[PDB]
Amino acid sequence: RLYWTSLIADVEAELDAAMPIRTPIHSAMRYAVLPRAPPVLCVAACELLGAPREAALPAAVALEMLHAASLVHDDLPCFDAAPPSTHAAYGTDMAVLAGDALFPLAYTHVIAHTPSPDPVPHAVLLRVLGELARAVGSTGMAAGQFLDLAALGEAEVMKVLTKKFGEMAECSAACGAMLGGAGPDEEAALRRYGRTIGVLYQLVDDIRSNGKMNASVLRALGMDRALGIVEELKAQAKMEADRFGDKYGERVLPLYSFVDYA
Amino acid sequence: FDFNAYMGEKAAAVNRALDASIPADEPPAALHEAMRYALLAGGKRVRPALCLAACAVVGREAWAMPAAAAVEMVHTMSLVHDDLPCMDDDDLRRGKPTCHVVYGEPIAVLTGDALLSLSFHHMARFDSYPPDIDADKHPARVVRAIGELARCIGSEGLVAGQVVDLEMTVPLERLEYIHLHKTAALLEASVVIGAILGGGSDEQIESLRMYARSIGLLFQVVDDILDVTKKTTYPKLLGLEKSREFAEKLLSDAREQLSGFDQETAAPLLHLANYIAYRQN
Repeated sequence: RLYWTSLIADVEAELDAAMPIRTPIHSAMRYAVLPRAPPVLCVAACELLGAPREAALPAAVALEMLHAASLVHDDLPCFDAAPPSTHAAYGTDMAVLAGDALFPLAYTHVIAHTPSPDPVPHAVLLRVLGELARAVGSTGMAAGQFLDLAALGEAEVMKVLTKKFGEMAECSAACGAMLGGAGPDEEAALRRYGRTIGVLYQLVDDIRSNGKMNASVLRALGMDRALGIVEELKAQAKMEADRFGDKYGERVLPLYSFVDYA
Repeated sequence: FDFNAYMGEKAAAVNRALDASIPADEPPAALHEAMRYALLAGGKRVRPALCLAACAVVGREAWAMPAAAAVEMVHTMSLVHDDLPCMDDDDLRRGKPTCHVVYGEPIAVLTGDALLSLSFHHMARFDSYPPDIDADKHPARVVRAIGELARCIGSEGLVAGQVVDLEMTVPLERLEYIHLHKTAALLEASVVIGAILGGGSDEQIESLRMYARSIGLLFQVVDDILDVTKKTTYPKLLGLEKSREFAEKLLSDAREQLSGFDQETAAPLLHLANYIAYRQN
């Protein structure tokens, strides 16, 4: 529902006051997280198990910063090479340097809010920091981007979304999870949801495409299937979501249907 | 006590930890190799060394080995990107072709990005840390060690440093500001998160911080001096032995910071700072 809209507006406000103009590159960062669906999944997933949220807002903010950091790096010139750019605005020079400042910005905003004392004892915190780092690490996303540097068509070779667009919401779910006290039984359970809800939004969208950025599915293979993977990811996701009992999980579902369509 | 032997040993320890952190069997293999080609690429291993010695001077060195791996990864990311054509070029140094030479630009891009993460990853992971850790206070330490590490990397640390240089005759205040924030920042991180993972007092932590802040400048002032032997710089602005005078002061500055410690345990931090000064690289 619009609920999502509310969350997004709040995220935007904390971010602005997180990045202040002070000196120096700073001007450049703001024009990278300024100029769906990873962050919000997390707050709401976090709401589950019933945790005061101000506890998950920092995670959402860190998440958008992380998305942007590797965003800048994905439409850098030495990647796709075909058309305003966050890199061609301040120079490919500062562009690099910027995202390199955004990674530690997340982990810093995370440690600052995401109040450690009271709820969210630190071990949980390290787990969260590790999750975000892993999410953008060699294992996921960077591998996803690397895979997606052009070949493209494979039956199961074609699932780079799973690492490029998949393992970004995977943590975003798993992040929410640990924040409010999720059990391991619900650890991969909640995280299984993330992987396959990240693919959904992207996989659906590769019909019309300001976002993040080859190796698309439709071009790659029979649409009937593309259209077919959709239910297969809807159904799977729906299974994992259903695990949950003792609603409200009404909200955890609409995420699956918002995707179809904006 | 023999310092060179000590360095040789810690360098090896750090190296082994580093090899251990990156399995070359996992699938984005070129990327993992690229990370290894970068990280494992020799080097003296000084930043990990400060972190470590900072832990024993204030606790024992295996407590802070994950962070010593982390800053050496953080630092590696600070070199994989520096070698890119978009920035500094200078494709080949040591005797190694730079990382963008072997794997191209974009792999070099993702290799720094994987490391940065890996460093924060490896530091947060409790799987990384030994068992003889005071389990209680130590988790809360790792949070602030990460956040001290994080504070010195971003917009308040190195990047500010990497950028002001990229601005392009230059005044002093701004010269020392660049150095204080492209080299001195990373060293502050190392010895503080080392002191933190040692469990040291704030007095101990801060004194070690301005310790590193001075040997930070000291590091790169010498680099601006050794250049003459065999870009706006320090001997240009002040005079040559006006820069050997300045250097001589910054050392002595850092030394009386270890006044509060016992030369016993700090002998590595001392021999370290001396090495940074009279190095003939």
